[PDB]
Amino acid sequence: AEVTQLSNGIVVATEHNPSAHTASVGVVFGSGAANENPYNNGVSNLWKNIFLSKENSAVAAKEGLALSSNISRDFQSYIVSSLPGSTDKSLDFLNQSFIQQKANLLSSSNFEATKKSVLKQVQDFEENDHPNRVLEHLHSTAFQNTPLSLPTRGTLESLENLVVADLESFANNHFLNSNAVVVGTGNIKHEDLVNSIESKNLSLQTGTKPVLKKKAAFLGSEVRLRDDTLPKAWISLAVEGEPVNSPNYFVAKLAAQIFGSYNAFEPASRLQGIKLLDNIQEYQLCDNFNHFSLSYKDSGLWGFSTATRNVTMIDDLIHFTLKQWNRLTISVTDTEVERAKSLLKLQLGQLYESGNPVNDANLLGAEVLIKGSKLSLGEAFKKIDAITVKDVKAWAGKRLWDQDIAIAGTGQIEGLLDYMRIRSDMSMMRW
Amino acid sequence: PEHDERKRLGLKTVIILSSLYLLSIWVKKFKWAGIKTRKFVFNPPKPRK
Ligand SMILES: CCCCCCCCCCCCCCC(=O)O[C@H](COC(=O)CCCCCCCCCCCC)COP(=O)(O)O
Repeated sequence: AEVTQLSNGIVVATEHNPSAHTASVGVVFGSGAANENPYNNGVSNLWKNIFLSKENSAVAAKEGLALSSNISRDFQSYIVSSLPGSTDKSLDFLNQSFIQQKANLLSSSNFEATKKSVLKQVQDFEENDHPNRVLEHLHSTAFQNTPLSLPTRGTLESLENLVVADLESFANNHFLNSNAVVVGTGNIKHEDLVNSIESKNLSLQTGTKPVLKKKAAFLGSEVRLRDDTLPKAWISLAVEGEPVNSPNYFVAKLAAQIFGSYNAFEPASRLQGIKLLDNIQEYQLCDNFNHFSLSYKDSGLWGFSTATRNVTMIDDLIHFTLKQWNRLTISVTDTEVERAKSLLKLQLGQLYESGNPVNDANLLGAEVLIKGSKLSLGEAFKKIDAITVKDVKAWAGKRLWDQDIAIAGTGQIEGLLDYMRIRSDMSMMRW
Repeated sequence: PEHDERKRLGLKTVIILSSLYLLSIWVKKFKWAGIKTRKFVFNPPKPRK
């Protein structure tokens, strides 16, 4: 369980694990949805699809190879999965028709059948997936007129005005040699991957992608999409957070574990050691909530997201939650810090030590593009054990005490009050 | 006989109440800024609900 980087001109990272039964080989680029303009939006969502299109995936299934991809902010990936005695066939699939001869994939009939399939995925997303299209509007209203707000799927009219000339224009500027990391996880040695790459002269050409005119900036705002024919209400709310390679990275994750997540229909979820659950369950204010801490290379977001069916007591759920956030500055206790230490080490252990080599290839590729090297699970555990009560109160008085918020909501949100009745709840006025 | 005493307490009350009246106009316009700049877009729904 140790990571090895070795740059011969191309960065190659690999974590061997000889108790695995499969092996993944792919390439991860360092340009995501936060490297686009508002007219070619969601053009990386058309590069994932045509890699998974039916004529391209029929060729891979004839050698026992599975394809997988993922589009986010700040990175994308294209993974090829196989059996551990067959990884040399995995490099030859990435070399042909994605790197070298990538012209036959961009036909006129293969592109037109693909675009009308991506046009119906985003249309069904906009009408059915309500807790996830509200979290998208939270990024759209907090970082407006700034790169970090464009949706990773694109929009329905930015997807329609997209021709085949736009994809090679995106690939020429972003799929370069220095903006790239080649990953391999699972049952594969580090030295058999390096020799098999330099058994040929696998490379790319130019490097030095464009340099991202406007920086990221947080703005206090709100957006309301009321729909009275939906049976619920969904609401997200956040403040500014801690970015990647920030010195308060683990301190913001420990603070969200203090309040955690909840499900009203699970019996063991109702018995958690969270002080907010005493006010929630007396009048049954919600169905579920969850606290998060997102982090990027520019900034972050710290907050929570809920879904309720009590549409006349919405303003009590917002009042009681924002009152408990005040206690991280004034009156947090030592048994709440020690409980969140144990649960954070279990949550970090199930994300970084799962059984899917496709999952560990997106995690390894991001941390080597943005830092150059990987941080161990033993070193992250040593950092979490050294947080005190003073560090949480120093972080909380800087980041959430009397600060601006961003709100987003849909459904039966008539009982949601306006901005200044919610903004004033970010300081208890008892200290 | 209260004439000279009256106009001296009328000076203190008018100075105090004019600086309270000017500050309430500033305070009101700060708390009313989010309502005056609120926007509204209408897209007609698809018609078979
Ligand atoms: C409940 C009674 C309400 C009175 C309504 C006032 C109507 C205006 C007419 C002025 C008559 C008041 C006499 C003041 C006075 O002689 O003080 C004078 C001068 O002091 C002042 O300027 C007081 C300013 C008055 C503004 C009151 C602030 C309003 C905040 C709430 C107050 C109600 C609880 C006495 O001065 P001195 O006692 O220091 O010698």
